[PDB]
Amino acid sequence: MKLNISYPVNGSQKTFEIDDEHRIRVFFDKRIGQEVDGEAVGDEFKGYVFKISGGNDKQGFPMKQGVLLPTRIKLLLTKNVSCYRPRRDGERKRKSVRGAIVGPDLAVLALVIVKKGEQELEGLTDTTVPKRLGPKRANNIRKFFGLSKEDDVRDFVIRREVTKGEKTYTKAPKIQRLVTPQRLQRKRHQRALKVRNAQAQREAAAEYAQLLAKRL
Amino acid sequence: AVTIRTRKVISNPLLARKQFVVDVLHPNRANVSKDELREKLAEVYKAEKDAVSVFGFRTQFGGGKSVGFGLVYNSVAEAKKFEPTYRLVRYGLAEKVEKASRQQRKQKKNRDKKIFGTGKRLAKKVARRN
Amino acid sequence: ARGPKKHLKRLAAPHHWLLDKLSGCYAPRPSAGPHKLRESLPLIVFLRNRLKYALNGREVKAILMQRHVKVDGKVRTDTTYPAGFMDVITLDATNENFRLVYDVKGRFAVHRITDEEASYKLGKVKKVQLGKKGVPYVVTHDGRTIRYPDPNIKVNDTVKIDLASGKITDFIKFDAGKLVYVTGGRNLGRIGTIVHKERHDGGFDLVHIKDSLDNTFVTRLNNVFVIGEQGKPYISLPKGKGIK
Amino acid sequence: PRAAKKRRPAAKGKNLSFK
Amino acid sequence: AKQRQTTKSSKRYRYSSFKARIDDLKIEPARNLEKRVHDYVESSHFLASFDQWKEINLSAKFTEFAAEIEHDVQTLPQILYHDKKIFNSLVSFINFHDEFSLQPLLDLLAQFCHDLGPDFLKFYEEAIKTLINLLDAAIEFESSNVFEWGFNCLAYIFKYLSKFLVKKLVLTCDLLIPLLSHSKEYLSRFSAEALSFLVRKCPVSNLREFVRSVFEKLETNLYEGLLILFTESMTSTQETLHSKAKAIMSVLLHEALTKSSPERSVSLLSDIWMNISKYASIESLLPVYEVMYQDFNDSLDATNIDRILKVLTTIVFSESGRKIPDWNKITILIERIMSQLSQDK
RNA sequence: AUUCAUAAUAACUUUUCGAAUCGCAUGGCCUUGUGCUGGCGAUGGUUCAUUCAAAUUUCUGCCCUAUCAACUUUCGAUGGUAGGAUAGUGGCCUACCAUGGUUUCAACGGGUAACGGGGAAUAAGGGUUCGAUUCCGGAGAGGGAGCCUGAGAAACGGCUACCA
RNA sequence: GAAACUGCGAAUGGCUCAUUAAAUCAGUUAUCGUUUAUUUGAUAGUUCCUUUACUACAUGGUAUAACUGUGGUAAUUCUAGA
Ligand SMILES: [Mg+2]
Ligand SMILES: [Mg+2]
Ligand SMILES: [Mg+2]
Ligand SMILES: [Mg+2]
Ligand SMILES: [Mg+2]
Ligand SMILES: [Mg+2]
Ligand SMILES: [Mg+2]
Ligand SMILES: [Mg+2]
Ligand SMILES: [Mg+2]
Ligand SMILES: [Mg+2]
Ligand SMILES: [Mg+2]
Ligand SMILES: [Mg+2]
Ligand SMILES: [Mg+2]
Ligand SMILES: [Mg+2]
Ligand SMILES: [Mg+2]
Ligand SMILES: [Mg+2]
Repeated sequence: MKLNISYPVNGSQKTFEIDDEHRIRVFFDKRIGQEVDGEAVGDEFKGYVFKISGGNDKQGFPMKQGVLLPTRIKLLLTKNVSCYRPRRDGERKRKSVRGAIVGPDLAVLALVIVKKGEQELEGLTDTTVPKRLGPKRANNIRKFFGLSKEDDVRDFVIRREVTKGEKTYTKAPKIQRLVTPQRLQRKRHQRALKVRNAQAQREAAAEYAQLLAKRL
Repeated sequence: AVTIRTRKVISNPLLARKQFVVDVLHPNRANVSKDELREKLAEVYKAEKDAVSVFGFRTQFGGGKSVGFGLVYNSVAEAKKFEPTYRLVRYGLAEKVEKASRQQRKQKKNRDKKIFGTGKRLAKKVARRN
Repeated sequence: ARGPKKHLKRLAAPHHWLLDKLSGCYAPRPSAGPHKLRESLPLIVFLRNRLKYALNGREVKAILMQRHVKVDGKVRTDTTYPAGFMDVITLDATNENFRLVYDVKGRFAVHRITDEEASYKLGKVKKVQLGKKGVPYVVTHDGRTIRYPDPNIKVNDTVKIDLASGKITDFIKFDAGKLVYVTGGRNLGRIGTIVHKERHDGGFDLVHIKDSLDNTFVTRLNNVFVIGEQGKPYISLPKGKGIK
Repeated sequence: PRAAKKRRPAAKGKNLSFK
Repeated sequence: AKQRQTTKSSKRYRYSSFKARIDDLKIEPARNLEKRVHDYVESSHFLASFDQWKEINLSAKFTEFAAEIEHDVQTLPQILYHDKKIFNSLVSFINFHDEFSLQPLLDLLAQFCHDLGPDFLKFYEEAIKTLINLLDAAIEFESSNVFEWGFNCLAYIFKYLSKFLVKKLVLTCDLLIPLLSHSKEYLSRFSAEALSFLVRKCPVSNLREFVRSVFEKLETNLYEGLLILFTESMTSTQETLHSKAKAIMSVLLHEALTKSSPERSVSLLSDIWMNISKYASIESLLPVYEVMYQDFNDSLDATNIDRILKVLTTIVFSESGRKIPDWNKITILIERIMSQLSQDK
């Protein structure tokens, strides 16, 4: 069976095709979340540790955590679950899903490198993939660059260069949750509005009391 | 000769225009083109032809007279702002927007509904698969 | 039905709007607002089928989005906003101020008023109760909740409301000899002085009204609206003075 | 209080001939 | 803020802030090519426009104004005989500052001046004062339409009274100093454009008196306003300059280089040159270039040695060097300065 | 007409709410600080009222049939009380109680090529027949059953099983 | 300004008359027997209360889509891992 191995520290990932059935047997009977040693898999993986993350069967149905069976079953999936994306709000669908027990009837098994072995795999350890996006909130930028409070995030926003033909310019994100004079103005306005409302209510109450005093 | 009379003239500062009923007497003539009436009401009210619109002309039975509705906007910009798009197209103030027939647009809408996201990932996946 | 309806057939629409039966298949459904559906005039009908300032619905929408129309001193942009009885509609651009008062025929009439008269409206006191923190308040026929009212104000009396501040300037008690406008039933639109209020416990009270022309008629209390003292109404009345 | 006085129409009909 | 609405959306109706309208607005009535009611007249311009406005506008104030003055504007002799009462009523109603009625009144005020031009001169001082108060009043209630009407009324008066105002252009400028020097940028900008039309119409001899006065004022915001005034006068159409631009620059250059004029004037000329350098293409600047070089050669002197340098530095820097035609002239010039100062310059 | 509106005392809560939101614009105070203050709107938020509504509900009114005379009640039928459930009244359900409820003024059962009404035709009047069908209201989405979402659905151009 | 998240709507509209004989429905009552998105009008300064060892000039992932990249299935408005 094919193995889709992923190294999250580098962000890399690559597939390996399998023929010999002994390594596959070492994969048999394990469960999602469990760990296996690479040396039992093969020499190329000596010293590694692989965590089982998921996979698909010969019919394309994926595996699901939480179901402890070696065979497919039809489960009623709902919002916020794996193997399902509700088309309409409140929609629940009964879909076939493979169990979480590894078996011979699996097409591909997805593995994550917990620990690196002696040898370095050509396509995973030696290669890297940079993060697609940078921080956007002010506090996230401060944490990323370790800025002090006195420092302003405005100067430390990550900028990406874009070159269209001969033209060339920088693009940067719009900071969210930034402290700006407009926010202070809004807060001050809200407080003043509350105070004014309270004062007007007191004046109205006093006027009504005076009217009653007149009547009595 | 041919005569035009405007009656029931109502000033509409809400839409910034003048709306009236146009009566055209045209003895010994089939009928009168809208563009001529626009030119001439423009000359009358001392406004641009672009600011004058006319519609709903129906020739009285037996011929010799026609009746319809006319609008004269305070400014050409106001007319461009408030007039219907199709009437602007009739007078050439606006260009007809070219679009596919309703069936084609609806079929395209359904096809785009079937696809989730940008779809480039689907394209590369199918390219690899075949 | 499985929820609130959102369409209105022209034949099902109120008669007094005078909507052409052949113009289309649907009529404007008044949106929720101060006045009930059947006793309201949506702004689209008023602007199009009464004043004729707009020739179609899109023109009415364009007029409203320009913020040229004010209802009771407030700008409204809803085409189907339910304007109703004793509502003040102001068009500054045309220098026009209208008050919605039914005619003798029983339909809303295009009644022009001066700015001074437009500065206020009249509201029938539908309810008087103590709110939270023991603050008295009055609810009028137009859904206005007015706090700190005069104690003498009771149900069925009429309060003169200043539009700018939304406060009670004066009030008129419900009593015999007071001038009254009928807002319901077949006598809708008539004007007359009260003669007697027949009170039936657990049932609908009946009021006898006498017109200037000496004719008498009996109407349910719910259709009664006090508008002033005999010969001295607090609002300019339409042509005909609610006779016949 | 008296109602606002009606305003005489601001606009009036108008005519020409040609040809 | 950083980027304007350069790319327009498909929407037919779009919100525009008051500031946004003001920025796009430009006072130049002659540029507008829509038909003007007053172009067609049977008795007088005032009556022609007065009849039209009665039928469009229905405001409370304008209707009252029409009733008072309807009987006295039927014929041109009637207007001339009753000019005093008509002007007072026009000023009285404009003072109410009612937005619903300003547009007809302001339009009629301009056309009123059209009917009796020379006789409007006795009304000239009061008309400008009333407009200035209205525009100052216009600041508090934001309406770009009001500003357009007011300044267009001001521009029209200058157009009709062009001959008389030009003879005393300094006097007309004196009235508009509060506008030209006002804190708001756009009020000075608009007033500059209206006065710019008079400047381009001014004879060279009268212009030299005018430039001497304004520079004498230089020695708040008057510096910015004058910069807009002169640059607008010189600029006529895209990548091109007004025919009178060469005469204006020579008059400006001579006064600036004169020892009596303050140094601030030379700075203005530097700013004036920079603006026109971008606005105009190469070709339109050739006549303007030649007059600079000749005047610099003629007026080179020890007293003005610094000033010719300060202007010359502006020439070489403006848009880098792309707009300067043939550069041996500067090398010949800079040789003359060193032959005849401030080291830093 | 009330244990109503409202208020107060003592505690209670996997317990809420009481603006960490957005557009346009840059006015006013000064001790001159990126100090203090400040305009027009949008969107939210507790409670009350109003409006669009919904669910129950009082009284009267349906074609043929007596060669259908007794029916309902064991497995709720009638009522009492207490609880549960419900948005809420209520045998709606549960536990214990009594034996009740309808009927020759036609109950109950059977048929209906029975959705009801505004209306249509005929007739001199009384009547007789039609009304799926432009409006109002009820029910259904091949047949049963159960559900998530949401203010509002037992939804079906939403979901799950079974029957075909 | 594509895509996606969020909010709203999709319970309206349209069609048919299967079931239904005090049922629906017509007229007429009640909610002092209850829910009500939305519209409209009102409505909320709690000063203080020891670890002030203190963010309000404004807090976290206790987090993900769109997106990058590696895949399964013959197949679907199927989807897994990182
Ligand atoms: Mg959603
Ligand atoms: Mg009652
Ligand atoms: Mg109970
Ligand atoms: Mg039991
Ligand atoms: Mg049937
Ligand atoms: Mg029927
Ligand atoms: Mg129906
Ligand atoms: Mg249904
Ligand atoms: Mg079928
Ligand atoms: Mg169903
Ligand atoms: Mg279907
Ligand atoms: Mg449906
Ligand atoms: Mg039966
Ligand atoms: Mg019944
Ligand atoms: Mg909504
Ligand atoms: Mg992930």
